[PDB]
Amino acid sequence: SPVFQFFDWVLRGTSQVMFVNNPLSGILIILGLFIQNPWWAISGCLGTIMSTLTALILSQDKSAIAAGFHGYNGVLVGLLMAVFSDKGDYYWWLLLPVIIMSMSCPILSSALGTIFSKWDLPVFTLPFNITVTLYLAATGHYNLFFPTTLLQPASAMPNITWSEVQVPLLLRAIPVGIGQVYGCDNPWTGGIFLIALFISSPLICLHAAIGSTMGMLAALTIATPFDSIYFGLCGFNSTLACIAIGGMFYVITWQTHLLAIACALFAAYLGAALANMLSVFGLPPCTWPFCLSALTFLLLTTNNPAIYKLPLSKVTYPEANRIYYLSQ
Amino acid sequence: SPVFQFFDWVLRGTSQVMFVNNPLSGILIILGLFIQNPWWAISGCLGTIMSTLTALILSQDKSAIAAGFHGYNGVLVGLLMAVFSDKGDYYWWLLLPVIIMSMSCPILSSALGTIFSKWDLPVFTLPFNITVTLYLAATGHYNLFFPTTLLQPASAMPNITWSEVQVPLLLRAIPVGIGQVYGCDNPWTGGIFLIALFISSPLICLHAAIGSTMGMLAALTIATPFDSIYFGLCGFNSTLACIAIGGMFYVITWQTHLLAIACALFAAYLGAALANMLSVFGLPPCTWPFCLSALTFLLLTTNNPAIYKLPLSKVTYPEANRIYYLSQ
Amino acid sequence: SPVFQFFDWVLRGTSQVMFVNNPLSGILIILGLFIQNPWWAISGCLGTIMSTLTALILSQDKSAIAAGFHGYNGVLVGLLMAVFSDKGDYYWWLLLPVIIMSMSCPILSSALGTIFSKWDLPVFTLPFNITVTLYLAATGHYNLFFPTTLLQPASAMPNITWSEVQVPLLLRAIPVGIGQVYGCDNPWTGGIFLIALFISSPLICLHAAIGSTMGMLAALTIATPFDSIYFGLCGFNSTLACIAIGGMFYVITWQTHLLAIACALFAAYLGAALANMLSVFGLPPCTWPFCLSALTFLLLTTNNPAIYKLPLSKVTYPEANRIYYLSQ
Ligand SMILES: CC(=O)c1ccc(C(=O)Nc2cccc(NS(=O)(=O)c3ccccc3)c2)o1
Ligand SMILES: CC(=O)c1ccc(C(=O)Nc2cccc(NS(=O)(=O)c3ccccc3)c2)o1
Ligand SMILES: CC(=O)c1ccc(C(=O)Nc2cccc(NS(=O)(=O)c3ccccc3)c2)o1
Ligand SMILES: CC(=O)c1ccc(C(=O)Nc2cccc(NS(=O)(=O)c3ccccc3)c2)o1
Ligand SMILES: CC(=O)c1ccc(C(=O)Nc2cccc(NS(=O)(=O)c3ccccc3)c2)o1
Ligand SMILES: CC(=O)c1ccc(C(=O)Nc2cccc(NS(=O)(=O)c3ccccc3)c2)o1
Repeated sequence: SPVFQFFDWVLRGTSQVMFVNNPLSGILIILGLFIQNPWWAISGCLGTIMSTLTALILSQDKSAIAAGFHGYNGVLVGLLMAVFSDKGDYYWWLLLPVIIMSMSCPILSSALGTIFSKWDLPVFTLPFNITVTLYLAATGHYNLFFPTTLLQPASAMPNITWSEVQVPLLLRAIPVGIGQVYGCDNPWTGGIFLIALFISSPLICLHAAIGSTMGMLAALTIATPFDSIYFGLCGFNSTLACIAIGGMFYVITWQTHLLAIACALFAAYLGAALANMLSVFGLPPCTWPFCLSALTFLLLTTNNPAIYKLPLSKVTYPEANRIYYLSQ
Repeated sequence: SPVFQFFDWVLRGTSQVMFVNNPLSGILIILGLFIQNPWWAISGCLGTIMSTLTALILSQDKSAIAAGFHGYNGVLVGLLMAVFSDKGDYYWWLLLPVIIMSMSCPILSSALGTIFSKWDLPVFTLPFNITVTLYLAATGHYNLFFPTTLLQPASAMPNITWSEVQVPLLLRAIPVGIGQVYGCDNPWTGGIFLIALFISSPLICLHAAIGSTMGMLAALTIATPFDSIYFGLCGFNSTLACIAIGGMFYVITWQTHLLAIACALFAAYLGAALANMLSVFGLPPCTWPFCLSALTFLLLTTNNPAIYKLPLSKVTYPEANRIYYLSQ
Repeated sequence: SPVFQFFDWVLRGTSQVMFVNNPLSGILIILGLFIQNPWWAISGCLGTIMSTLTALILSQDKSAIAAGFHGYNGVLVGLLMAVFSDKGDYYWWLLLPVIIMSMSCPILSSALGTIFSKWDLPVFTLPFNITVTLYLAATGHYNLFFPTTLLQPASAMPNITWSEVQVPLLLRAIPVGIGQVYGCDNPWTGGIFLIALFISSPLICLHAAIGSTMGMLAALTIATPFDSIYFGLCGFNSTLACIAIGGMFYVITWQTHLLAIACALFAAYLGAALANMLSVFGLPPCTWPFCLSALTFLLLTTNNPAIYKLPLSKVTYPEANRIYYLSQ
């Protein structure tokens, strides 16, 4: 029956946000989202369903849809449209734009696909960034139908007293950091996401934890206010970069491990920079630093024989990549 | 005599703004411009003449100049320099910068030509955008020689009463929308431009009207203030995108018709977004959304056999493209 | 002994800022920097040393390192980090970020190298611009550890009285203009830099002087305040563009001479534009106009046989390029 295949496709698309291709992980992710806020989960599921349907209508490649590559952008756009909303919970009209902008994810992810194929690179999360920035800038806070929350550039020297830092929450910032990938801020959903990652491949989970820790440490060297670190907004760009560079697109080796740690640090600093720059327009920084940093560390060329870049036709998950590299 | 050939070249360059290659259409366009404001027409004609002469001096391709591809950027830069001016009518010194910046149109349109040729794409209007943004940002409002008018970001929630909407002007917004391509705002010049388009090819005229209507409708779903819609600033980016995607660069078919309508809607929303974003610097959004949207819908690849993309060496006008596709 | 070779490498890297490859020129540059401000020289030397060491560790091409192509970005990032600092002279903690960001110069200059090689173009100064913009935006003025100085957009109509212009300083603006390439503002260091350039190749020195004069003249046509022209900030982007286009990457001929002068003028106007635009974020414009203008005048294609573009594998310095072109 086609319907079961379709729902398998949407589950895989939901799972594919953190480079994991497994329906059980998708079920766990949906359970975590419903633990967080039901309205956000509804918006995300609607977004991914509509994105997959539009991709099917435009008749792109069959294997790509069957693997879920076309569904991991709808869930993010739905969740981030439901988060930055001033109307509150259960504002049904918000479901109208979610249908429209989701349709723009299959198109853009195809267009960039023609440009990046020359250098054999992936289209990481650029369509989601473009669509969400477009919508948030088009609506604005002073809108009569879909108002947005306020972001404003800093105006005075922050007040920090180092005698009040609390180690408990500083350590706690890791699960919240890994949970903030989907926009959630509860420790429980962070733990559930960690379990869902670990079910499929341990290496991804370990690298996500290391990246979150790197992001949290990197923000204490420029005197970031403690509230941002506690909330976890300073460590959700590092995890994705660390996962992408560490084991997936490079064959795993200790040199690539160090390179991934460097990627996490660079992503964190670029994230701070873009967060301060984009605050003038009133827009938030969302997965721009990860895209730029991951793209700039996959174009580097070295003569060291241990840093091997896999072709895009074979990347499945780190252990399989290792065995494939060793076999031939 | 060379002089007659030269004036034929400038007339074709003037006509080429709306993808039409015919001297009679150019005469009609000039008549409309002189109906609007004589000073603006003088500036535009000077710009196109200087741009064509510079292109001839740099010795680019002969056929391109003879077809007018090098003259459709000077007229726009001249008109938009004459529009955003605070000194008033008949400020002769303004003719000095117009000579200089026009010379920068043949250069840029060549440079981008080397980059885009890899993927076989056109350089739609990027040189005009780059030059005008450069000039407007360099001068600024607080200038002692060439001051500019004021644009400022919104600061308070707009006041809209839906009981005062007037259907007459809302319907009227279509001819003004098609006339705003050259910067004019009079219904009479809009009608004249429509006639000039219809003389050469009916399909272009029909698609321009449909695109203008789409742009006008798309702005009522985000509560745009009525003055902008009445003035026609919300429907001059959609017409160009609809014309470009509908019949010119794709073989005409109902699938491409729907794709062109989608292009118009996407261009309108991106136009709103860029208009709100660029207001911080004090610059207006001018033909950026059309360029980006048209470029992002010519790189899409599909397996449907009815969406055929013509090579750039054969695009003449939609009926000829249809007959050429059917013949072989 | 390897150590002597290493110090030769860092000297060549220091010299390679103005397209000159000679240790004696490097010694002269260091002498000028130490004449200006010892702290700035310390920061620059540390930056170039760390950049060269990182490039060696990443194991890039051997000839490129031996020629100094990897050391001309560290000195600039060190100098510009030492200039825009509010803490004052001898703030030792500033040496910590200088070590980190310098390590990001070998990486980026490699990544862009894979993209630009398709069209056979160089990576002029983009890594330095990216790194410095990232750091300055990330820290900001309202920072608790590394505060920056303040740049603010203009708010009122400037006051200029043409009866007070002083020809002495207007003529003086040329050596200061050529000296502001490294961030110094003293006439003596400008003269020393001019001598250092002249020792290796007269053509580079002459073109630098012509470019500085062009930049100084171009700023009096838009009523720039006199303080900026006196300080020399209006003529350090033109010199680099004139040197790059005039003799290095094109075979020297009078047509290319005129083209280089045009490049200087275009770079100056784009510099004014970017300076006014980037002031909203609080960042300064640093070698962006030179990069963009030089890149856009190396992609132009003409049928004139006298405008010949050399391959990147043979560019050494203008006289050698001339003799090589004539020989075959
Ligand atoms: C969230 C995130 O960062 C992420 C998850 C998966 C990916 C990804 O990029 N996978 C992938 C794997 C192999 C090949 C390609 N090729 S592609 O050009 O990007 C392409 C995109 C669309 C449809 C067809 C192909 C993509 O990014
Ligand atoms: C993966 C992705 O794209 C994503 C999901 C969620 C986010 C995100 O949350 N971005 C962000 C970054 C900075 C500030 C804000 N919001 S804030 O009002 O300024 C604020 C700052 C401090 C503490 C409370 C709230 C949001 O990004
Ligand atoms: C206003 C507008 O959007 C418009 C009108 C005409 C065009 C256009 O793009 N025509 C065209 C038709 C076929 C081939 C190319 N090739 S090109 O690279 O763009 C190129 C530009 C310069 C001189 C030589 C060639 C261009 O855009
Ligand atoms: C084809 C092209 O490039 C072009 C020609 C003319 C325009 C144009 O008009 N852009 C634009 C867009 C938004 C606002 C303004 N001007 S305004 O002062 O803010 C204002 C807004 C509302 C009603 C009155 C005036 C101008 O673009
Ligand atoms: C000071 C300044 O503006 C400047 C910029 C570039 C040069 C220069 O001399 N570039 C050059 C000369 C020959 C070959 C290449 N090739 S490259 O791909 O860009 C490449 C960059 C990195 C390391 C290896 C090679 C670059 O001077
Ligand atoms: C090669 C390079 O990267 C470089 C070296 C030096 C600079 C540079 O100096 N840029 C710059 C440009 C504009 C303004 C400012 N600073 S300012 O505070 O606004 C100011 C304005 C008026 C008089 C004094 C100082 C700095 O760039």
